[PDB]
Amino acid sequence: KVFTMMYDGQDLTDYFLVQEVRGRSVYSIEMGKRTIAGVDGGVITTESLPARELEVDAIVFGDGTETDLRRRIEYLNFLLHRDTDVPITFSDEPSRTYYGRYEFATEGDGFHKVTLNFYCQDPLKYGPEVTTDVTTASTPVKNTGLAVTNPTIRCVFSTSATEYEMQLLDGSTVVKFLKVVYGFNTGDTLVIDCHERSVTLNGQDIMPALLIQSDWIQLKPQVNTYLKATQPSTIVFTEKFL
Amino acid sequence: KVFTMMYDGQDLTDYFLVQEVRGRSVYSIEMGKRTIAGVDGGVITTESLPARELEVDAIVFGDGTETDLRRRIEYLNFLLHRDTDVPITFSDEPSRTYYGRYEFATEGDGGFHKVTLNFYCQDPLKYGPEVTTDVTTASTPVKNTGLAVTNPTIRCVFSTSATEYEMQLLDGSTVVKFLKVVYGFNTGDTLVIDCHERSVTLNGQDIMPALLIQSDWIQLKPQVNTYLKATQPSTIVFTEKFL
Amino acid sequence: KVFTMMYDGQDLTDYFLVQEVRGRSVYSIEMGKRTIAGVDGGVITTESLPARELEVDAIVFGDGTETDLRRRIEYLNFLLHRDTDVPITFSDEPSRTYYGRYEFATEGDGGFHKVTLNFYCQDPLKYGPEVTTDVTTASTPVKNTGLAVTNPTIRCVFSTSATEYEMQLLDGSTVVKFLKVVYGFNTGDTLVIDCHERSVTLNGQDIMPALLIQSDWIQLKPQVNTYLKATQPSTIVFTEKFL
Amino acid sequence: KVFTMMYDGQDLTDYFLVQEVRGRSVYSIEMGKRTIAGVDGGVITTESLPARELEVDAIVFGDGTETDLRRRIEYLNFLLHRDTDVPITFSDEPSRTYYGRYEFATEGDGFHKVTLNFYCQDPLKYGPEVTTDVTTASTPVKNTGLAVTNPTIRCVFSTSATEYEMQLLDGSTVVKFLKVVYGFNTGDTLVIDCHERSVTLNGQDIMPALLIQSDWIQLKPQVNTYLKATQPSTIVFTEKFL
Repeated sequence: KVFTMMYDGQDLTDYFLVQEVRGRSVYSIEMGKRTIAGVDGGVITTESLPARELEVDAIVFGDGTETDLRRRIEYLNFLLHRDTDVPITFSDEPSRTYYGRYEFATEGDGFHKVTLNFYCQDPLKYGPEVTTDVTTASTPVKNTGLAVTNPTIRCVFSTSATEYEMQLLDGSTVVKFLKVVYGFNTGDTLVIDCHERSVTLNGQDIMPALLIQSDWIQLKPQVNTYLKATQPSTIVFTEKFL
Repeated sequence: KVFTMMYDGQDLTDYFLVQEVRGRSVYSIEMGKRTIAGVDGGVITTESLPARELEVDAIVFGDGTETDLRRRIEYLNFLLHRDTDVPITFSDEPSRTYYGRYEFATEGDGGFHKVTLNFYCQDPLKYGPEVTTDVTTASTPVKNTGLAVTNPTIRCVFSTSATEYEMQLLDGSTVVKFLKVVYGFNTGDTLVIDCHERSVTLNGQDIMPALLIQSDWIQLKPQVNTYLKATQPSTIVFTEKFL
Repeated sequence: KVFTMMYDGQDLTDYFLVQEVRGRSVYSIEMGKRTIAGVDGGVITTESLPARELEVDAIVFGDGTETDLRRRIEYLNFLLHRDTDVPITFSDEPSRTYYGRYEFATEGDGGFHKVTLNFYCQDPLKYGPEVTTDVTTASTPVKNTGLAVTNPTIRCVFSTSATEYEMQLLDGSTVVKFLKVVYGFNTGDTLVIDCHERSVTLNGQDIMPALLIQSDWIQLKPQVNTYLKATQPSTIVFTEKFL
Repeated sequence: KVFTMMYDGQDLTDYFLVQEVRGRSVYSIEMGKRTIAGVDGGVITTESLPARELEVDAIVFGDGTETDLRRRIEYLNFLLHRDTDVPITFSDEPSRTYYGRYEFATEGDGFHKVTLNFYCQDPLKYGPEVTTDVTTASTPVKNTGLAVTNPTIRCVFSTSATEYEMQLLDGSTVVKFLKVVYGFNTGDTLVIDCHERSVTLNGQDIMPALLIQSDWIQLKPQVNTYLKATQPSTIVFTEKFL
């Protein structure tokens, strides 16, 4: 049972042997610094997380023959070239998914050492998704991840509806909220924040219902978020890490 | 039986001995990244395959004499300098052709002279064996056996009279793309090349107006079936391609 | 289908990954040189083949865990430590067996552990396929298809009665060497092994006194015919050998 | 037409490519030095030519396959292992033969570099053989080689014989000589000095004929040697070089 790397659901480690994986240690920060002549110090103007570069140091294991090796590489190119971000996973870190695509290779020097470089537009790893029940009272919802997350609201109606609201609060003060005036019974409303949609009874997008520009929610990490809904709801967020 | 390298049908390895050939490993991708200050992450804006540089590390085997060596190199220059892309092949990889031309040499150090020859390929892809498949008047699966996207060639030699010739690329029963032509006749051969973007008759006469409406050229994706249906029993010929 | 290394019938490459195998290139020779002061040149006094050291450069592939790695190495030690020479084979060289035993390891440097394993071979020669040739009651050419001198094995299953069994190595019509035996009978099999230096009957009973007078064991020189003639239709079995 | 190396009449360069051949430049000398404490300088006690080591730096050209390479090396070992000194020649130096045998290899680091080391008991190269006629008068015979040589005396009788003599001289003084009391007509006597034999009419070794311990001859280089025979003879020497 060796170290496995999965790229778009393909086990790449069936084609090569992984020496080391750089790109997942202490993350760095892009800072905009501005300095003025004669004035001591500097000033941080901007701060952002750079995109992630995963660098896999591999050994392409040869099939004895030379033509067999040439053909393995051709196939490896087939598996790697992607025009869309893709789920990347490592066996040493379960419950974690990276989303990026292969970018470039740097060939090193008995056999074939290669550094495969993968680019991730979204610098964050995505972990297990957590489902919490939200009652008609102030409910604490703790974001177990280490980064701020956007949650999916889910309410499968028990009684008739007129106006559905998922209010966020600070003790007893409504900070942000989500409102929908379309009412019915027995079906599932689905307010996702990562993709920003509004599904119904059996999956139809009811976008006109979001009346006022009701603020998109976020769950801060290692801290409770107090939520109160009109009807017994469900909050699903996905744990995220840098 | 040594390692042979062919350049424009000339056996270059009759002039030098090949140590190693770099340029044919895991291909890299040119990506246009755009970043905004204060905004986390980046955005891929463009993605393209760079041109290929083949690097042959050779030993020019001397003919004993010094003048003989000078003259071999002169001849080697004659064989290498090309003003047009050319078929390049290596014995370790049969059924594969590269198309490029020699660009530059970088020299090195007793009784033999080490050289790296650098070959530039405008078209980064290797071309393999060509495959011919029959396309019927019904949805026909055509599998691209190569590892890269290919631009095929449609060949149809008429049995009955024609009014309009159509080649439709479908998704089950939905026409995604198609290729029609208003010119009709019997007993002769028609050819649509998605690579060269050409219209051909018996003696290969241009039917430029044939692609009437944006009746698009399509392509064959790799390791996957492409479902095609023709008006008259046709033949599709594609060439397997690899990166 | 990776490169496999077999040691005593155990696939060692199930425990490590082979970078390279040194010890099987142009073999060297131990030469005893003697020189005299004031006298030009030197004199070769002795010449012998040194014992063989096979050097396998491997990567011990880890099982993720640290304890799992410690236990793999413990097991690897179990498979390697031998108090008797053993058959060693490499997938890149089929029809070849080395006979030796593991001697010592020399360690090296991230998420994988580089090691050179050193194997010692008392018998410097590789053993190949064994060949069986029929030897008639007339001068028979027997060609040693190996690349080194071999010590054959003579097998004769009697058809008629015997008084004395003889195997003569000749030069045209001149007996250079020969192998006789005074023990006679019918219907059973006799075996003379020039390697092991053994005398054998039906159930393999020692006929030690058979080699009576200095009736010498002989050898088969490589890429060359050896002319043998027997008293009763015999069979010679030799094993091809290489340096 | 590449650089060829011939070992025992086998073209070794059909199996490998020669980078360089060391061992045939300015020859070194073994000197016995003796020094005494308190006494200035040293004293050369002995002087001898060491045996020669030819070191061929080669590239074993691979046959594409791995097994093909293993088998080529096996064959190369077959061609090289010798229990007897053998004629060694290089295309860059025609009219020159070395006599030695392969000893050991030192394997170096895209392909297979090897140093093959050949040992020569006799440090000298052997060149073209020269045949000069020696008359019944003082004849100058010039040794065209660069080292001292031992010549083969050859006399094919025209008239009857009683005593054959090949006298070496210094002006008019017999320095060394060769005498044979066996006489006849029409046949060839053959006095070789390198192998020290005495052939007859059609090759029979007449060793008892060399009566007194008649001194074995030597031809000094780039200098005339004055020889006088009983019957018109022939002197054959072989040019030698360090």
